[PDB]
Amino acid sequence: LKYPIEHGIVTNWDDME
Amino acid sequence: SPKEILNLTSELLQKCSSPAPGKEWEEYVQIRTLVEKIRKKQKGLSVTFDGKREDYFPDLMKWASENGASVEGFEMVNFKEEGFGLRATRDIKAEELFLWVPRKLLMTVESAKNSVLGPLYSQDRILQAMGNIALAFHLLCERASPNSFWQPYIQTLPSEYDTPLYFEEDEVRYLQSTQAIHDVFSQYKNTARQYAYFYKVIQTHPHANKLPLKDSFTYEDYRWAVSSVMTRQNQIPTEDGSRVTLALIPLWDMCNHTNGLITTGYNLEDDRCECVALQDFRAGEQIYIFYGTRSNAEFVIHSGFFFDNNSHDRVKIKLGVSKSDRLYAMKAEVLARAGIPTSSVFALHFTEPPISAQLLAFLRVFCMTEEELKEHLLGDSAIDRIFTLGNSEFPVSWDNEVKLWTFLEDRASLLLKTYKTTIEEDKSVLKNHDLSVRAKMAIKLRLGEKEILEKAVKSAAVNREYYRQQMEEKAPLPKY
Ligand SMILES: Nc1ncnc2c1ncn2[C@@H]1O[C@H](CSCC[C@H](N)C(=O)O)[C@@H](O)[C@H]1O
Repeated sequence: LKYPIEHGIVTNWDDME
Repeated sequence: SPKEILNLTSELLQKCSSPAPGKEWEEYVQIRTLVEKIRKKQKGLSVTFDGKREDYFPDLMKWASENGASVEGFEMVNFKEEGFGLRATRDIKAEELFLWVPRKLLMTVESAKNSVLGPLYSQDRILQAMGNIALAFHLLCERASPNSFWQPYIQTLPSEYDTPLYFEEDEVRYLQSTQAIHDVFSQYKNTARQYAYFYKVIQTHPHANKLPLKDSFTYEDYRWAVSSVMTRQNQIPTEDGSRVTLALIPLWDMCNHTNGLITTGYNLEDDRCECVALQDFRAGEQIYIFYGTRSNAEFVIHSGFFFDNNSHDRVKIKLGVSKSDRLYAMKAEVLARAGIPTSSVFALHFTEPPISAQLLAFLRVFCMTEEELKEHLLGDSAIDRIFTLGNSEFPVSWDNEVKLWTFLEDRASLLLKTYKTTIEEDKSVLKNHDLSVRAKMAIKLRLGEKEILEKAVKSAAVNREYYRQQMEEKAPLPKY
């Protein structure tokens, strides 16, 4: 799979850092 | 009164912009108090729909169908366990390409850039840095636009989630003394800070004038928007294939999670998301995908559910070489040559082996004698020894192994002692109390942390004995 798609992939929500 | 809300959001912004404070629980309850006071003074979601969410699924299918998506072979069903999902209406064989969504249907950072949000986006430093927040405001703006291209998608989304942003105080309280609760704290604070910041920005920025949010933007709006994004968003390539971006993927994102492998990928040539069946699905069976190899802390906090028998579950463990160590410089140099920081947060895994190659390599260096360090620093074999540092088949010495597994056993045992309940009390709570879904998520999460630690204790104890046997019997050391 060249571009696997991760449902709900975790992202950084910390706008201060 | 708009003046009181402006007053309260300024206080919330101030409160949630101060640095991290054994004061984290007190701070959290302080922020909760402010958020709930604001929430109780507002009118919930700015935009609500007349129908039940299932009333809008036929519009979702027709819209997706007209834009080239697969709409045959499954139906939408409200399952008790997972909520709404897809059910097969015919037999679908493992590896069949049964579900595809062209890019035109997606909501992306790029479509956010080209929407009514565009002007505010080009000026606000947070929106430019954080595509997830941009996606959240994109969703809100389109939700409040009655002729949005994406209304069929937005009207079929949930109105609520089980992310910890929706937990009651007593439901979060179950998590006191755990690792996960500090990420619950951070999510709540980030979200309250972001709501207050953007509330003020939307009121003061000319670029926000045409946004529907300028006339109504509630804390409930923002909690819904970020929870929609964190429970459903995806990384996909840009159209040029040159970059990655964040996207909401209609229709396909209705699939619920089961154990397995990723079987959804982006097809750049035809510019669509493609999903092949993870397993056989008989007609009448729910269609599942595997979301990804996340921990149960991540499933709870970012996906709003606890997955039983999550074989990728893990806990964090912080470790570093101390500058008080007499061999600090040598150890730091060996770690650097192996590409490993002198301090970091590693993971302990539920599935054996409990530690990764990187953590094994760190622990070996952490427990090396000076002579062993010299052999990883000097001479014609040093680089070979760095190369095998993460390989359990090639120990540095039997003594090094005994030392590192002894260290790990004691540390995991020490960590177990920092929880306010035992594993057995947790099982007793789950057996004898009648609990909400959210409360059960919290207690299962705190039980899972301890069970991972307990499994790590047993595994390290077994490894210590294995390697002490090799040492006592003077086994020949494997050679690379
Ligand atoms: N295995 C599972 N157990 C419980 N809930 C699940 C689950 N897999 C997915 N979910 C739920 O589905 C959400 C991801 S989007 C999947 C569709 C969703 N059920 C809906 O009604 O729109 C998650 O936030 C969680 O609420």
